[PDB]
Amino acid sequence: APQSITTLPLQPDGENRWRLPAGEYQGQFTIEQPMQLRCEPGAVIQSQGQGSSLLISAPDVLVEGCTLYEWGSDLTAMDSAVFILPAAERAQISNNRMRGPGFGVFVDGTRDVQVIGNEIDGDAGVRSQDRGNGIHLFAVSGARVLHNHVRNARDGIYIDTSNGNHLEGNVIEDVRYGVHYMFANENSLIDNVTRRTRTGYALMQSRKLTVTGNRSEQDQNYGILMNYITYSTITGNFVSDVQRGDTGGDSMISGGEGKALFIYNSLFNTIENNHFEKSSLGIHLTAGSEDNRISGNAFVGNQQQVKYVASRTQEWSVDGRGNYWSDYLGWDRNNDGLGDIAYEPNDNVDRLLWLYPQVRLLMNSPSIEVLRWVQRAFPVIKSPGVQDSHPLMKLPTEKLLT
Amino acid sequence: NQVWNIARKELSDGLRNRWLLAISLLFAVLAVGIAWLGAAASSIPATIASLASLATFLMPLIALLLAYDAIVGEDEGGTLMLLLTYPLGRGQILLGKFVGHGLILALAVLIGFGCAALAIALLVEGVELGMLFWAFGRFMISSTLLGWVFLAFAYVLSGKVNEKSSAAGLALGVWFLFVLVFDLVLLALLVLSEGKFNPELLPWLLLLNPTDIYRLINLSGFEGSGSAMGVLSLGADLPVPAAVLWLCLLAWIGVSLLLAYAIFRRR
Amino acid sequence: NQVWNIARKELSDGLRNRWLLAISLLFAVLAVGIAWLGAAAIPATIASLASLATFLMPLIALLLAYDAIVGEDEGGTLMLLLTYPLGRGQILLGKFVGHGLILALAVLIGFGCAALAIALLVEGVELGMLFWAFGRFMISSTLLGWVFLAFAYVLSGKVNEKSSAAGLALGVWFLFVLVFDLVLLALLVLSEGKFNPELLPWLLLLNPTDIYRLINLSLPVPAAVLWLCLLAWIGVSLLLAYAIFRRR
Amino acid sequence: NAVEIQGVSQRYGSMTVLHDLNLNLGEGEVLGLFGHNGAGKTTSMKLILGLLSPSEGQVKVLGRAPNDPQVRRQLGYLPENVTFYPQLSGRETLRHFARLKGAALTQVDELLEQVGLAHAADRRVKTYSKGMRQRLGLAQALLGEPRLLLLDEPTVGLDPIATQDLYLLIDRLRQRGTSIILCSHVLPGVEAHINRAAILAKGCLQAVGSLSQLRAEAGLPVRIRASGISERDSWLQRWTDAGHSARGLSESSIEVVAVNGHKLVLLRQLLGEGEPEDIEIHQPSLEDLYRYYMERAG
Amino acid sequence: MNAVEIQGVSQRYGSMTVLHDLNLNLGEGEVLGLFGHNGAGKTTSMKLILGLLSPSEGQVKVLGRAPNDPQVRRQLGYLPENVTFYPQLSGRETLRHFARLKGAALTQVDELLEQVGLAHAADRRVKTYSKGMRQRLGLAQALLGEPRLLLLDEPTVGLDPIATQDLYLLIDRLRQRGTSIILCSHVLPGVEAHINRAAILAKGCLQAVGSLSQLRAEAGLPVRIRASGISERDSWLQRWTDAGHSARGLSESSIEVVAVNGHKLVLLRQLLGEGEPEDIEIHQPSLEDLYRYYMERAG
Ligand SMILES: [Mg+2]
Repeated sequence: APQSITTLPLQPDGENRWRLPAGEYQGQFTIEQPMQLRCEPGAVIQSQGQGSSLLISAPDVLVEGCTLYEWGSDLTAMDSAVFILPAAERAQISNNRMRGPGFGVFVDGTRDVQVIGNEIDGDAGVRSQDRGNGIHLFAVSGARVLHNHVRNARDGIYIDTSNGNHLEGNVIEDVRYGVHYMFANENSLIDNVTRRTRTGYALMQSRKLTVTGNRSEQDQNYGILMNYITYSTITGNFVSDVQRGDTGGDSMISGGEGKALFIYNSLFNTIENNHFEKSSLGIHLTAGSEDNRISGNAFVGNQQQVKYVASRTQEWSVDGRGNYWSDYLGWDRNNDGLGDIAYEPNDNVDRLLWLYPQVRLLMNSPSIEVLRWVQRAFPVIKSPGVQDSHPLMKLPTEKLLT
Repeated sequence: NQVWNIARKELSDGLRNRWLLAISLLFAVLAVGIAWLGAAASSIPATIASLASLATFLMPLIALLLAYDAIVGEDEGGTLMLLLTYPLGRGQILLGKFVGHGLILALAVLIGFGCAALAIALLVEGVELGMLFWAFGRFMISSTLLGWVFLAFAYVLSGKVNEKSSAAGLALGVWFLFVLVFDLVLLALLVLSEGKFNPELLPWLLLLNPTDIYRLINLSGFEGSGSAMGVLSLGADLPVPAAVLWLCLLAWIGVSLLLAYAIFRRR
Repeated sequence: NQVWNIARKELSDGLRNRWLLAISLLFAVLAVGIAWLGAAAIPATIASLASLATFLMPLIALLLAYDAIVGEDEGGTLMLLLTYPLGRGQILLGKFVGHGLILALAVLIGFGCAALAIALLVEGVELGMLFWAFGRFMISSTLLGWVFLAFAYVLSGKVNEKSSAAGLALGVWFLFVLVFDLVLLALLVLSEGKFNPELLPWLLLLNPTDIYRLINLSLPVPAAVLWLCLLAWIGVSLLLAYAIFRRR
Repeated sequence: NAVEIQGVSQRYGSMTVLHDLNLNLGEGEVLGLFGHNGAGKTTSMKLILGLLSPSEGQVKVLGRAPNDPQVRRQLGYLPENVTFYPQLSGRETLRHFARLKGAALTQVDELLEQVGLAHAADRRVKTYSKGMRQRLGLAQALLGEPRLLLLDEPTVGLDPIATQDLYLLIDRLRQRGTSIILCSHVLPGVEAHINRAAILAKGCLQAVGSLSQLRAEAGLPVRIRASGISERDSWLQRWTDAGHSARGLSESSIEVVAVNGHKLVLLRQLLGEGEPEDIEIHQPSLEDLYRYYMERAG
Repeated sequence: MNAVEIQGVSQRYGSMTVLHDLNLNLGEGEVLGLFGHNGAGKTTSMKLILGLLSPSEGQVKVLGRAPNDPQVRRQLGYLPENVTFYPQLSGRETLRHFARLKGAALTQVDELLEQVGLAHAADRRVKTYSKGMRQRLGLAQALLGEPRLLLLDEPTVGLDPIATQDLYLLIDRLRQRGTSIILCSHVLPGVEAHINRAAILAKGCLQAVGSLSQLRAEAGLPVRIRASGISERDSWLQRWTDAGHSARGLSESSIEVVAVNGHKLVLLRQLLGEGEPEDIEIHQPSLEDLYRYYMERAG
């Protein structure tokens, strides 16, 4: 494992700023001094397949323009491409290309680290169980990770107990999990795009975080999975075409029929102005997760809008404004945006199918069509469900389809 | 009086109809089952809107089972031409049939909503018996009036036809039109226009359907939500008070009985 | 053959039935109105057409043939027809041919205008899949209707009056369409410790409407047994109707 | 004078179904209308019952208007086909007709025993035969001293013992001072008990009067069979004298026929000479009279 | 050849026999009248001639063979009582239906529709037919082909009597050709001029079988003599009621006299020679009086 001064850096400016010329290189490298090194686009720093390629241990390091290739795969010894120590405060990792079977950006104990504009192509042959994380963040306060492009890693952007950090505008393609959250209290993430992923957003046990403007295009079996999130904010997310599938490992989640949003034991959070489009399940509301502000979303094109296996009533409109539903066959007499009759998304026969899957054979029967009409005529047999007084008549998310 | 002597027949002939006593006990075994399920689900505006929908499906059904063969069932039976050679009029053998079949519906709903009150006063402990008597007294003296509309509807379609097999086709046609087609024509007019056809005319179209005037009377105090009502939520936009809704139900009797008498006078 | 000479009567008498032509027009109107809301708004609309033809094709069959035997007994022509060179088998099987081609025509006006409303309002429907999914639909709707035709011959030969035949034809329609599946659901939601739900896909074979829907949703059994189980509902109930008709 | 129809020409839609009939009726006579089952007879039946208004002419049932309540208590109508009320009983149906007409309620017992129906009283009318319903259909017609009957084919579907006893019941009423109209179609057998037939065809009342007045005014031949005389050859020689036809059958069985112009001196030779065994003398009956008046009217 | 040979059958339902020891025999050209009450006495014998029942202890040889063969029922008409046909079919299409079943040619339909007098009302619905019009239709299906045997169960009910004489003119057209029929009727005046031999039977058994000559000869019945247009019974009734033979005083100028037709029959005959009435009908004891005698001979 050589050092960065053992390379041939041509200095452009004498303020600890370096510039590596075009040409391939070899082996691991380690930063122990605050060197703001840049690189030409032909600086292919190609490791041999072992160790962390660019270890950083000094504060204020502006890594820029490198092109990393083929580092290690020992996930226990953390064979990363860019390892960043806790003493390496305010590191900038700008506009880099990475190709290797381990961790892309492993940081831990860091403050104000900036992982901006990188392209991290993970793997092609590994079974999405040893590919390593794209942008791993381990208990960092102050981080600023923006507009990267992670492809084919294992579980995308993993975040473990990191308090204050923004995730703005980064594209995540063909990975197991898109963005993983573990105990990340007071977080934030804006405008991210996740494509063709076995879970679009894993939000596990992290409170007080802001999930805003994010996009999920053609992901598998879990659009946004929220486990045990409290006092959060879900405003403007676009979850599109969550098809069925399986994660392949079944470690922390299970296989699903395709859910655009899965709320598991999340008590208080505001879920407004979202767009859940063309999935099998629009939103799954578990029995432990009640009394949270769910108002203003757009449940369009889903084969089943809400799954709520309970008998407790659940109003879905705060301040008198509800959600837009595509199958809402209602009218609007007084010309406001709201509908006039309330919308119950679930029947009693729509919850016998969840309790007993053998009722799917009886789903075309006239007696079931009688039983759908008996509930609309006799509301005593209607179990108290997941209704919303004043649902919306027009689409509120006219901008999220762009 | 001659109007009671032919009412005493139909009171003793309708109660021997085995098809009546099946669907008048079915009205009793459902009004106990709704009021027991309405007590176990404790709510109050849902057990009123379901009972008013129960008597929408059955009190026109008992009325049209009774009186579809009142005029044409006597004409092809030979006993109508005989009855005009008795000291009677055509107005006395129709009003007598209306009194005679009307006391059956006054007894078919006193059995039905009568056991519904004892399945509430003996089930929910500590309920207000004054609030129970007023709401279910309003169910008794208005499901008769809904029954008397379809009783007077059946005299219109019996005097017009001349064969009882075609009267059963029309009695099934009037039961389908006023109960679950006019509620669906008004729904499909509201869905396909998105409530922008007429913002002032459409609540007044509830008065052209006596099952909807019946539902608007019993849902006067226990309004509650809107999705239990459905197309009956337009009655909140009706500026008429509750007393006028009684009079539009009585005007559906008297217009369709004078129509029933003017048809029968030129039989 | 005299099995056709009495079938030409039931064609000529069935096509002038005012009760049938009201329902057969209403069957053809509602088959367009389901196809209108299935194209502008294909397994989702061929299932909604299956729920329509499960309501009305038993109702069309029971309106035709509730007075086939006992309607001729009240008219006195049944006693006349047995003195003709005619067995009791040829009257029943000849009525089954005559009433059978009526609702074999009522699906050609019913689904012949419903498949016309799909093939001319999708514009790119790929009609090779249409004429095989609707060819399986028009054939299986006749075979569902021929069960309740043969059910109507069972109740006609048993009763002695026409008024109690309509009380059983309404009773068979209520029991076999929407009471048998409600007691299948009541065996699920009220009994769970001693009711194996894996046995319940086999209990649909005791109900000809349930066998009708399973060949419009394509399941432990294959498809070809269900065709031979739908034809067995015709062949047993016609044999039951012939055994009842020989005991008048 | 019970029924005085005078000058009535009942029309509707310019079809003119009745045409200028002048039909009186006595206080004790038994009239019989013998038209077809068409608008000729049944329109005249409706005018006496008062359920039709007489266009162009008046009808005076019992000296009053035929639609007043005080005359319809004194009428009795037996309609053609009455399956009355198939869920009601026998006594309760007749009690229902008793309270309508104003008859005293004690008549309902002694009419269901007078007519042979006490064995089937308190039983439902759907369990009645067609003959038993006409028995009920007579029992409401006799309700509360009817001063004008009007039966419309009362002996159809009815046994020969019963229609013999029903005509005994009719002759009980004729001496009791009422009038009966027999709208019928079973004309062989009814001609013994009526007093004046009224054959009407195509609206016009063709002929009215008693059976002697009908046979005299319309020349109809009397047929007489004389079987079992001593000889035929010197008796066909006896009857190849007056110019009438004769045919023997077995040994002397000449079925000679008079035109009711030679029949009185015909029989005077039969008794004074010969040993006849079977002589049957058919006067022209009601039906061949009805087969004349229909034939003469076109 | 004997058409119907009921060779001593006794048809029973349970342990009771509703028709006991019936021994009928119809000839080749006769017209038989199966008179009796409306109940199970006549209508069980009427089904045994057809193939609708089987004899419980006997056999019936309809045209010399068993009654339920196809060779019998192609030449065997049957009009039933109270038949209502298919009310949505036409008059002609109903007869075109019955001709195809009995193997008759379709050219015979338009002949029979004018023969019974339905060509004015052919091709109208059966529901807009009168009671006598369906009787004309139900007669017309019985004549299909060349039927050797007819069972006219009440052919005359609801018919105007200008058509019933046409009906009995059709009987004398039929029975001259050799087609022996069976009447099962109730209008007993009128039918006695065309019945060759009546077959009156009581509740269970069979009482009397024979011609109208043989019926009146055995069953000694009073001969009815009616007269008209002559003064009251005080000049007449004290000549017979003191002489052992009755005189039923009927209404005015209609008093009829009965006597036992022995030596007193001529004493009635010398009355009208000297005390001349008009319209003096003298009938033999009719089928109605023979019915009232034999019904009282058995209960
Ligand atoms: Mg609004």
